[PDB]
Amino acid sequence: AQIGPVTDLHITNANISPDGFSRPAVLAGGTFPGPTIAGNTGDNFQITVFNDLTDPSMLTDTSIHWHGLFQKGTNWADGPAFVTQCPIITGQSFDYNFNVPGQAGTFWYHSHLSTQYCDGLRGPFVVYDPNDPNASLYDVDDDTTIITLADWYHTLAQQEPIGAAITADATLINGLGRSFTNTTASPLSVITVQSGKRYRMRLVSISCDPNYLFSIDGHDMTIIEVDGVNSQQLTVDQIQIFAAQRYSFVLNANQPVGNYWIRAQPNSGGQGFDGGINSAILRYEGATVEDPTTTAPTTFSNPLVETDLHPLADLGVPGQPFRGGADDPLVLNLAFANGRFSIDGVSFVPPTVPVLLQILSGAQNAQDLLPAGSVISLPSNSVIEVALPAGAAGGPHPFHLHGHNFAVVQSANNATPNYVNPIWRDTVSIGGTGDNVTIRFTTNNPGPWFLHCHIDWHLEAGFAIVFAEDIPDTASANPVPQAWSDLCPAYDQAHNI
Ligand SMILES: *[C@@H]1O[C@H](CO)[C@@H](O[C@@H]2O[C@H](CO)[C@@H](O)[C@H](O)[C@H]2NC(C)=O)[C@H](O)[C@H]1NC(C)=O
Ligand SMILES: *[C@@H]1O[C@H](CO)[C@@H](O[C@@H]2O[C@H](CO)[C@@H](O)[C@H](O)[C@H]2NC(C)=O)[C@H](O)[C@H]1NC(C)=O
Ligand SMILES: [Cu+2]
Ligand SMILES: [Cu+2]
Ligand SMILES: [Cu+2]
Repeated sequence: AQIGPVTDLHITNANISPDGFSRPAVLAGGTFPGPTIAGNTGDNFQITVFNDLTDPSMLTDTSIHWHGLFQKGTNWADGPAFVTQCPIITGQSFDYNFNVPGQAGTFWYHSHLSTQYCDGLRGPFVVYDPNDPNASLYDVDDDTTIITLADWYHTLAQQEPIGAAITADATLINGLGRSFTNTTASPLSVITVQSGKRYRMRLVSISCDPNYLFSIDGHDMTIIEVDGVNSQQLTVDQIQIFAAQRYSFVLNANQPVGNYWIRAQPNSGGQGFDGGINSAILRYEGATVEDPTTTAPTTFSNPLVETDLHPLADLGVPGQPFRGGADDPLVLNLAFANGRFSIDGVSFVPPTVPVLLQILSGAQNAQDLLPAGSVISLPSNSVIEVALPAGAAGGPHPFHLHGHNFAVVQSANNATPNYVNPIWRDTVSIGGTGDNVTIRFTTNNPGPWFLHCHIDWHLEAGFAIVFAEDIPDTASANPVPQAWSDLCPAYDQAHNI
């Protein structure tokens, strides 16, 4: 069952063995991934999060972010620790009470404290559209058509040794998959379809790090949604999906009744499909219960290329059609050295007082805000351009902006900008050396919004800044509930801060 839009959600520790290897985890709703939280566009979500964590090896504090939901007027509910709140302490609960006007699509939720989401606190979040303009393109769209892609580690996130390379031990598709080393024939996920029907597959990367090359043997995939934004139909046979991105695609169950491999190849960790790693099964009703015998092609015919995507609606691009053609044109210097990332020379280290609380307490310029150099003000009602030139180690980096989606005026691996009809999305690969991936948006959402790489290990190592959007109107725009005001006193008392 899906839960929500009004629900409790308990965060617990438990052992799980999604690839046959038992380890403790941090779970929402007792499962990995967590249960789907769902409602309809415009609904009031009230997710009362109960922190029941007791194992300090994965942190007993928590905070949850609702990835891709704009939180307009509810910045306090956004979830990034020390940006919009202090964490919830164990034995306490907190109602994330917000609305989703003007949004409908495929989202997800995850811990936003340290690297805790890697330890298991991740799940889908779907906002259905009763009047979806794409409704006639498919027959089935429900919990059985959500496909999550996850990296899974045998080493606990807090226990990843300083100075050694971090790679995953298994790819999990819908929570199941096989380990790259010491592979055992643990159960694979099965996605079931009926011959002749069409499915809205909601593909969600809940990755802490790798991107995946996703395909389904014998089938192609017609993209209709990108990170919550309806797209024109784009047929592809492979999707490279970066951490935190989402696509909806129509799967036409138009192949012979049978079994077909579902493939998700990460860019790090195990390469290939030996022993059934990196795999799940598409099974038609009436097929024999056995593994597929299909193969991938050597070369895919129609891979997704980001510049091929275009919005379904006439979204355009704000500003003027040239580089720097914005009210506030920015170019960030994104770098890595000696174990830490930096943005414009500053590595992000979370502050003691959340940025939002600093603003509400009267700190009203961004030079006043801690961490020094990590908070950049944005003016209200303005076109913002942010160029994100790649080159920093550990790429390709998927950058994500809270509080907003954005026009992708320039994509990876293509030097040509598009000021006419690029896709809008919320998480974008900044590509490879020499690229100049560039985003644009308008500032109509007062509050401090995190901008960061969504490889969680890189966020932890400092690859982030905060955009303090319309500082002057932040307090009036975002009235805070008493329970939010109680978070930092409770946290600081528990931790002797
Ligand atoms: C990415 O595009 C930005 C503009 O969006 C470029 O920024 C210019 O950089 C030069 C120095 O390299 C400055 O003189 C200009 O003032 C900047 N803004 C302009 C012209 O609008 C940036 O160089 C590009 N980066 C890469 C690596 O291609
Ligand atoms: C590189 O990106 C550019 C800009 O998005 C792409 O150019 C567009 O190509 C389409 C399809 O032929 C044309 O309708 C548009 O007029 C082009 N726009 C611009 C601004 O040139 C281009 O196709 C991409 N390159 C590749 C190889 O996909
Ligand atoms: Cu987010
Ligand atoms: Cu990164
Ligand atoms: Cu985030």
